[PDB]
Amino acid sequence: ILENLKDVGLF
Amino acid sequence: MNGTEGPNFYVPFSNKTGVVRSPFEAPQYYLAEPWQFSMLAAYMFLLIMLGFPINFLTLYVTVQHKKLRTPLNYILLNLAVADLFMVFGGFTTTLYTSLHGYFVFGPTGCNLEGFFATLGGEIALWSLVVLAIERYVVVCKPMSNFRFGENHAIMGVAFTWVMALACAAPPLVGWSRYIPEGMQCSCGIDYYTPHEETNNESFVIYMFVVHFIIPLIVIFFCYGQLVFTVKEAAAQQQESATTQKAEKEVTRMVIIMVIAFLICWLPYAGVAFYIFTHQGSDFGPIFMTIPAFFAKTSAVYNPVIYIMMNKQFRNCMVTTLCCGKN
Ligand SMILES: *[C@@H]1O[C@H](CO)[C@@H](O[C@@H]2O[C@H](CO)[C@@H](O[C@@H]3O[C@H](CO)[C@@H](O)[C@H](O[C@@H]4O[C@H](CO)[C@@H](O)[C@H](O)[C@@H]4O)[C@@H]3O)[C@H](O)[C@H]2NC(C)=O)[C@H](O)[C@H]1NC(C)=O
Ligand SMILES: CCCCCCCCO[C@@H]1O[C@H](CO)[C@@H](O)[C@H](O)[C@H]1O
Ligand SMILES: CCCCCCCCO[C@@H]1O[C@H](CO)[C@@H](O)[C@H](O)[C@H]1O
Ligand SMILES: CCCCCCCCO[C@@H]1O[C@H](CO)[C@@H](O)[C@H](O)[C@H]1O
Ligand SMILES: CCCCCCCCO[C@@H]1O[C@H](CO)[C@@H](O)[C@H](O)[C@H]1O
Ligand SMILES: CCCCCCCCO[C@@H]1O[C@H](CO)[C@@H](O)[C@H](O)[C@H]1O
Ligand SMILES: *C(=O)CCCCCCCCCCCCCCC
Repeated sequence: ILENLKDVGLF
Repeated sequence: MNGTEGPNFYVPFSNKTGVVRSPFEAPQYYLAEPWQFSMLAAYMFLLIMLGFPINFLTLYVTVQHKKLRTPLNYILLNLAVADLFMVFGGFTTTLYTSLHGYFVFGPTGCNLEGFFATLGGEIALWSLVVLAIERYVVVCKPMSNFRFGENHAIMGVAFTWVMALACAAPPLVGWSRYIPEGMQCSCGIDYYTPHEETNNESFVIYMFVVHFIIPLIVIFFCYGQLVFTVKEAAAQQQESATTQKAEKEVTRMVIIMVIAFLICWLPYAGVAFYIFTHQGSDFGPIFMTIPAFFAKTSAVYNPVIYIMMNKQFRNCMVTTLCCGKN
């Protein structure tokens, strides 16, 4: 889930 | 009787004393002192001095930093362009007109300023919707083996343009209309007089449902699902301190985003609802500029929340502004 969060600019 | 009616306007001041003038022809110093018009101009100056660099810099670093030119960032670029329509469609115009005390550009300039300022804010609004739909699709993975690419990102940008045109164009061809609002220095949708020749009542309903309620539902569903997916993933992965940190960060950002959306549009929706259900009451000029104040300041605080608080954009901006440092 972490990589997707980085892509969308949330983490 | 609490106002004065004209062909293309409504001045929120009684003409009992005979002092009211067309907001296209003479200053309106009888519904606000000159110093308040000067404070209106000062506020537009603030929003220009902050809103233009923040949103222009967003475009500029995207040109200079390859890693920013990803499909999931397209809609943030769209947000920055929309905020610039607000800056030069509305803010600069209203700085100019407020220093005359009335709308010096006439009924034609009223439609231009109303179209581009309403278009700018509606592109920005629907960008926040599309941003959430995408984050939900990418993180919550509702579809089987779906990979978000460049053509979906372009589809999302075009969808915001079509939805904003569906809001800003009808008042130009006879469904609702553009008139000067509040202190009569800026033009917007007539959501407060029951002008039946342009069917104002049904347009305000359509605005309320399609461009406020539906964006509210979609944003709440998508981010509700996103917070739920992230909390579920962290609970099932408590051995990862990073994943616990991510859960806290996502929950904090989601709260800031939906609170920021409510601060931006709830006053407009509330005032419109109150005027609708209490048709026939006195609503002054300065009171009418309160929901305008909240919605327009989003040209500054949306890029702070969605750009400057984004790790990638902030890093590139700091690098660009500090000539080459980390
Ligand atoms: C708020 O209330 C104000 C007070 O009534 C109102 O202002 C008046 O507007 C009328 C016109 O609609 C003005 O009337 C003209 O006054 C001039 C000078 O006194 C007259 O010359 C003119 O008469 C013309 O004479 C011509 C002779 O050839 C003739 O051909 C023309 O047809 C016409 O008869 C008018 O009598 C009046 O002066 C205004 N008064 C003030 C105090 O401003 C505002 O318009 C109203 N506000 C709004 C937004 O409606
Ligand atoms: C950023 C540029 C702002 C332009 C300021 C416009 C001010 C309008 O100028 C107007 O000209 C007339 C001449 O006496 C008078 O009626 C007014 O007092 C004056 O305000
Ligand atoms: C959601 C409330 C019901 C409809 C009220 C519409 C009034 C908003 O007015 C419009 O919206 C813009 C923001 O994008 C304003 O800044 C503009 O002045 C105006 O065109
Ligand atoms: C704005 C777009 C949001 C509407 C999507 C409707 C979602 C219906 O429900 C969703 O469908 C998913 C598909 O697998 C399921 O995994 C989820 O359980 C469920 O949340
Ligand atoms: C389960 C539903 C999944 C539907 C996937 C949507 C269609 C994505 O496939 C399409 O074809 C193109 C081929 O290059 C892609 O590049 C585009 O991104 C896309 O528009
Ligand atoms: C539209 C989506 C609204 C977001 C709802 C946020 C609810 C979680 O908010 C709180 O966050 C805290 C720290 O993460 C937790 O201690 C609590 O579980 C929770 O109550
Ligand atoms: C390369 O190193 C460029 C460094 C730039 C540092 C400049 C710091 C000055 C901050 C400017 C703030 C001015 C605000 C003025 C308000 C009207």
